[PDB]
Amino acid sequence: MYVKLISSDGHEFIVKREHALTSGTIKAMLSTNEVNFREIPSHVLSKVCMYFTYKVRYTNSSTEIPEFPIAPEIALELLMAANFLDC
Amino acid sequence: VLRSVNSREPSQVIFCNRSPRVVLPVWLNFDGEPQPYPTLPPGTGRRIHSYRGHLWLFRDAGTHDGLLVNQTELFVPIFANITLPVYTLKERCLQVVRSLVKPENYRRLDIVRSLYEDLEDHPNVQKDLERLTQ
Amino acid sequence: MDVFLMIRRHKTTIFTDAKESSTVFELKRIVEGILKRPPDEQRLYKDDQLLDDGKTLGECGFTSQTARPQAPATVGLAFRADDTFEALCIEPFSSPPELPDVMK
Ligand SMILES: O=C(NCc1ccc(Cl)cc1)[C@@H]1C[C@@H](O)CN1C(=O)c1ccccc1Cl
Repeated sequence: MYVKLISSDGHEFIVKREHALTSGTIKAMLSTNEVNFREIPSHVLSKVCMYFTYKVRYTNSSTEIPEFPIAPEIALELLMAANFLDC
Repeated sequence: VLRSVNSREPSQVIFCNRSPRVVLPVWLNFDGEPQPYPTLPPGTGRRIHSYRGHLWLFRDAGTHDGLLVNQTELFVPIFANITLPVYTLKERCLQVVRSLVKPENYRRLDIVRSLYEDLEDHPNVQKDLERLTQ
Repeated sequence: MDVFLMIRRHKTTIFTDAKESSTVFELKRIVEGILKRPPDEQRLYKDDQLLDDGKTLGECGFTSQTARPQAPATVGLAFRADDTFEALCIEPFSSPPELPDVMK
């Protein structure tokens, strides 16, 4: 049901498997209930997990989708993580 | 090739920008050429005079980011609800970076060659209109 | 109406949704299913204020306006070491680097 995503600094992120499967890389890595990201920091992986919940909630909606916020400070690193994760 | 039908049949449309972006409406003329129209501020509506069978698309007026209209890419006249798509986290990140860095300076950011080429490959209407031949 | 949360204890963060009408005790049962710890060994917090089991998540401040998908609300978690509860501790996330001159 849930999966553990561990960042470079040991922060464990428990997320629904359906949500983590948004990332094609994670989807592949999950075929284990834990995935270690030796490259992604916590401030980055937390915003990725937020993207997963945002994506699952807003995909095929018909309402009004809000902008996904990204702080300037995280923008570069999040780009590298998103590029790695096929997100 | 992906053009407007010259119906000559008036159709009243209401463009509703249900997005945080400034929308640029783009009409594809009888020759398939994209014709830009006056921009819609963030939460604004506009009663426009169009025609049945005419083709429309909506993009971000500044960055040219793609937008949806009634959950799809193209609009054929009536309510035209312009919304943000759920962009990928990669596209969203590229958008933010592009909005903070001058095109010339993209080569100065400490990232992989692929990402430099991803930033350089700006959203374009002509490029989109070509992807819509498949 | 759903609400979006980050349930946080030490270096552990659970990402879940719940109804505004869901009670604090019902959230404890969600944590129980994940962290394998009973509600009686659990303590939940909003901004370091201990939440009552019978109170709804809306009454506890988690609403559609505050607990969004892209920006979830934080619920603090603490476990009992038999007896006595451990002090609430949430390890802060890693710090981002100094913004590049090129992106300032
Ligand atoms: O211009 C037009 N309507 C006025 C208007 C003003 C401002 C805004 Cl934001 C939107 C609409 C229409 C729309 C399109 O079908 C184009 N069109 C025509 O009246 C037309 C018809 C045949 C050939 C060429 C043209 Cl321009």
